[PDB]
Amino acid sequence: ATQGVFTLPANTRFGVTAFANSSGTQTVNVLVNNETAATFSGQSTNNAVIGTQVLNSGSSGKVQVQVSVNGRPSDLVSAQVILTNELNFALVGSEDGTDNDYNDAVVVINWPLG
Amino acid sequence: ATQGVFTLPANTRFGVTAFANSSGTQTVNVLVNNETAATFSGQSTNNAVIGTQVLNSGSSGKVQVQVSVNGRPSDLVSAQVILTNELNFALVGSEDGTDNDYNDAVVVINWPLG
Amino acid sequence: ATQGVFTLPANTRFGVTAFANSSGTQTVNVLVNNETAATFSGQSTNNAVIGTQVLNSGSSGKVQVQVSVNGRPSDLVSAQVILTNELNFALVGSEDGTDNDYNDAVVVINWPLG
Amino acid sequence: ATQGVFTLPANTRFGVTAFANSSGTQTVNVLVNNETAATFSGQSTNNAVIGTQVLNSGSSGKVQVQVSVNGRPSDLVSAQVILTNELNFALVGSEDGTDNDYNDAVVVINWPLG
Ligand SMILES: C/C(O)=C1/C=C(CO[C@@H]2O[C@@H](C)[C@@H](O)[C@@H](O)[C@@H]2O)ON1
Ligand SMILES: C/C(O)=C1/C=C(CO[C@@H]2O[C@@H](C)[C@@H](O)[C@@H](O)[C@@H]2O)ON1
Ligand SMILES: C/C(O)=C1/C=C(CO[C@@H]2O[C@@H](C)[C@@H](O)[C@@H](O)[C@@H]2O)ON1
Ligand SMILES: C[C@@H]1O[C@@H](O)[C@@H](O)[C@H](O)[C@@H]1O
Ligand SMILES: [Ca+2]
Ligand SMILES: [Ca+2]
Ligand SMILES: [Ca+2]
Ligand SMILES: [Ca+2]
Ligand SMILES: [Ca+2]
Ligand SMILES: [Ca+2]
Ligand SMILES: [Ca+2]
Ligand SMILES: [Ca+2]
Repeated sequence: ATQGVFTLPANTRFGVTAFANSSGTQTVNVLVNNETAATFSGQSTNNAVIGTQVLNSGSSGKVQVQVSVNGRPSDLVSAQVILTNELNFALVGSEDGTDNDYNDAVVVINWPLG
Repeated sequence: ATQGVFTLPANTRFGVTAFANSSGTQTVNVLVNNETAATFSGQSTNNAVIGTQVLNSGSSGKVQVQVSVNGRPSDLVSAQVILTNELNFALVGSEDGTDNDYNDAVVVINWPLG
Repeated sequence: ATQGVFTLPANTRFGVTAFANSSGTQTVNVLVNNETAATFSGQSTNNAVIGTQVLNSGSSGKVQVQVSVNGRPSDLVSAQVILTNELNFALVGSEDGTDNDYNDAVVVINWPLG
Repeated sequence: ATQGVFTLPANTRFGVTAFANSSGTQTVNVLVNNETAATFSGQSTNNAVIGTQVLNSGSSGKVQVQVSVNGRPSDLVSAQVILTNELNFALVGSEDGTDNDYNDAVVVINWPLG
């Protein structure tokens, strides 16, 4: 199944934050309407924040997260959770190797803001 | 129901990260086995990452998040999600006012790390 | 925070199914647009399905679950989960007593159907 | 990533319930410790409960859901969500064709019971 693709309400600000947990340098690309809108890159085995940003979901509301390590695409896992019918989290884990901890880059998208 | 309380794997490092979205200054306390282990604070209506820290869940694994504004406790919402039977997120929203957006402080706990 | 309230896409069919795990008879009311659209009732300590039905979310998409036992509303917990950006679960637990297992009536709403 | 595999607490009763939404007859097999413990089959495009049963997670706690149509495995998606640190849902969707609604068989596992 496709992973890392989310439909947000149109024209809505959202936060995107990435953490790293791997020996490999993580490159996280955030697409809005199929065009790159943010890119973060960093290396940590201690959950360091490698980027955070606020983006707008635009007319389509389509947001996609991609993760790669030295050009090799990571396998993704994802889901969306909504609390009290208001607060949204779109969550992504990724695997760059063999251990299947799926934390090598972790990406959190949250909305609404403000 | 009780919210903002999570049983983590014992003795395990986790990330805890807080975001602010309110005119009120947020204070987030993170308790491990009923003792304050981290405190974050700030004021943003644009999702500022007011704190991020790596903690150990300790012998019992009990982690609790509390949020206050002006010394008054915010109302909390929470859940835990697990992806591919291994990647964990404990999620908290909080409300300091009347609009019920529940984003006034948002807290994300993630494990495993490394 | 309010629990058991979900905004579905408008005019969309959804499944609603209730399970019982309590000494007490559970009555589950499913509201669409703030009117009771279905009622289930039964008693089980073995997770019996006490009702299942397909409903339409109607023009507003507002769906609410309420649970009563022994003449008093049960305390509710809830969340919505979306898998692969397609498959939606709106989940409700409820507590009629003191043990806080929150399974006394469990309600699962799923969409889309077909 | 692997989907449809969950680790439950050992020796614990759980509910498993399957719904169908496809022109194809769904076969749902629920494995405990790698051996089939329940099986449900049926065709519906109206979310019929093609089966619901109480199982015990046994010594290993390992539960896996498999879905197929006339022997051909469906593609699975899954996640687990925990409410108020106690109430557990393990969720599975599946796709037997090309439209990616992932509702062709929907399986919900819930615990604790009683
Ligand atoms: C092909 C490629 O890039 C790798 C990198 C690793 C080491 O493994 C990576 O770093 C370790 C310190 C762990 O965080 C592990 O989860 C991660 O996958 O294995 N394969
Ligand atoms: C106690 C205290 O400081 C407040 C501030 C507000 C205004 O409301 C707060 O700020 C607004 C800009 C919104 O983000 C709103 O969701 C938030 O609840 O109400 N109470
Ligand atoms: C292998 C087999 O039997 C099928 C049936 C379909 C048609 O598609 C199936 O039925 C339709 C009515 C929709 O519910 C669709 O989501 C489902 O995938 O595709 N493959
Ligand atoms: C048999 C018992 O019945 C009621 O007391 C429930 O609140 C308990 O959770 C338990 O199911
Ligand atoms: Ca890894
Ligand atoms: Ca890792
Ligand atoms: Ca607010
Ligand atoms: Ca706010
Ligand atoms: Ca109870
Ligand atoms: Ca009970
Ligand atoms: Ca399908
Ligand atoms: Ca279908």
